[PDB]
Amino acid sequence: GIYYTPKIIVDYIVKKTLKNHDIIKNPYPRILDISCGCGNFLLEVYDILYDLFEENIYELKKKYDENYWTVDNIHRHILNYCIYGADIDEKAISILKDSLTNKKVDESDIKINLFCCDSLKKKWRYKFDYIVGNPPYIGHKKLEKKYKKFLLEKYSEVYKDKADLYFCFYKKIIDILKQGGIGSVITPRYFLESLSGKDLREYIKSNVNVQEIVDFLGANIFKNIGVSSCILTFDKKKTKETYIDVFKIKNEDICINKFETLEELLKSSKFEHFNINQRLLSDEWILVNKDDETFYNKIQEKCKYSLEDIAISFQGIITGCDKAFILSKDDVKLNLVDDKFLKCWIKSKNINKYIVDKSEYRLIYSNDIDNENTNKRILDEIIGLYKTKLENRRECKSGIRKWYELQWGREKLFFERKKIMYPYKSNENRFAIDYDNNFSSADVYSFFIKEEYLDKFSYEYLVGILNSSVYDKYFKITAKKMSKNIYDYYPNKVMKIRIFRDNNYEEIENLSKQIISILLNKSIDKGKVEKLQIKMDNLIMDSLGI
DNA sequence: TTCAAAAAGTCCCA
DNA sequence: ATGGGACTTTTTGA
Ligand SMILES: OC[C@H]1O[C@@H](n2cnc3c(N[C@@H]4CCc5ccccc54)ncnc32)[C@H](O)[C@@H]1O
Ligand SMILES: [K+]
Ligand SMILES: [K+]
Repeated sequence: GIYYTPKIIVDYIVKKTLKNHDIIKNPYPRILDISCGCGNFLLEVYDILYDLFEENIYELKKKYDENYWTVDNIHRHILNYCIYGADIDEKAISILKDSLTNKKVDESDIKINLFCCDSLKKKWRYKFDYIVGNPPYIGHKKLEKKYKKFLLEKYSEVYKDKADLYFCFYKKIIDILKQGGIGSVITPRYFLESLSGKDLREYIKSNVNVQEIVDFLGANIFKNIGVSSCILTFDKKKTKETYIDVFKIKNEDICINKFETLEELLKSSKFEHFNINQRLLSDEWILVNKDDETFYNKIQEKCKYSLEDIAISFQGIITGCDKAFILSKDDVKLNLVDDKFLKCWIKSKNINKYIVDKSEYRLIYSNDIDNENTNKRILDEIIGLYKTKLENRRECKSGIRKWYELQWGREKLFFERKKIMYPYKSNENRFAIDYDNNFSSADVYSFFIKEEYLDKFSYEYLVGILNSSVYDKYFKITAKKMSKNIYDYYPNKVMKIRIFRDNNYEEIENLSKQIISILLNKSIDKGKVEKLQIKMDNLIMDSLGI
């Protein structure tokens, strides 16, 4: 339940909020960690504060109560007035209390402002100058359902649907940050692009000035943790310019301890820096350099259609228990299943550019099983081996589905037709024409072209441009970066891809057909495909004027 | 009735 | 062991 932030990042975040604090003008800064754990951030805040007071102790002594400002009194003053922390874990607070106490070697006891509580429910009696830390990340599946009711009712401005718990910590931190205060936190990066984070992005943009965003993309910041990180620094200062510094990593393979400090890494060639006008952020935050922005805007202005305009999108089958319904095509159990019940089944790894690998699995479309007495053998010997787990699906407990039915079987006729399929998570654009009525789970998305757009766009033309290097770069500008070399390819962004028709349509389509013809050969010469792709990329770059 | 989003991913190996 | 790569289920709110 407790996660250790790397020391190099903790030091950076504390320095970010405190390095320019005028301790002479305000010797009572309130610094808060809203989920402080064992005190990774707060113990470093202590050290930074102690040097700050000690370096200026005589100036404080002269300006203020000279009996109060002595070096021997710095420890007590820091704990009474400056350091605040809250965490749900009682043991961690106890350890942090000891660590703060042991900063100096009984006299009258010193009150330490540490609270064991739910920070999202605490009645905070005052605002804070500086707020730092690493909040909990809990998504919609791992969050207890009784708690979501409170979040949906009290944090509705940032928390709906598939939002994350750390959205609410952003809201709490902002709300209790003083005027002129500064906050700096490390959270997942996904809210920067995700559909769920739209409301949170709106809340940040209109309530604070975002000073800086450090985007680590798919780098592994937390050892043995499958998460992708970013650092946000923001303030409530009266400013006029409100430009954001964006530091975006260039190589996801770096080990974070390259230098003694993080700011050395940010200035190095391992990162790129650029500025974004906060006032120009739409509901989407497009955080790219001027070359990429110029590139993105050209494509948007040139393309008159989007995929959503011309296509019908849908998510794949969700059986609710794949082991009950999915069998290898050579499994002897399939002799028990009438072939009218069997569908070809593919995984995301089966989707290549332009074409799908031949399927090795079969789906039992159990929705078409009329009743339990007529296909008893299928139920008793195949599906019923998982009857307990099948019965625990939500729609079976409510009686909407029979225990042997697919949870979300969708419409068969959507799959049993010519269509385009693509993996839900990939390192690159992989859009394939499906000729074989393939079904799939939710790791593969599909679409088909609307009837009224068939005479403007063909499937062969679409996989041509969509698989091109231009469109690979174009999609990744705004795509959701998930983990190292993985982007989400979900309809909420894939269907926003814009497309064009011009004089190059026929040659692009013809090149795509040549590629498809070679790829479907037995003795395929993969080499010529790459040359045809290079030729097609040139046509597309000519078409879009890049 | 029934859509689609969600990585403190998950699991394996050298 | 740890770090790094291949690959991706079904729960869930709306
Ligand atoms: O993971 C980083 C650190 O965050 C701490 N942490 C976790 N959840 C909280 C929290 N409220 C949450 C909101 C949802 C909920 C439900 C039940 C109980 C608590 C809470 N408030 C303060 N600290 C909290 C952990 O202990 C860890 O050291
Ligand atoms: K004085
Ligand atoms: K990562």
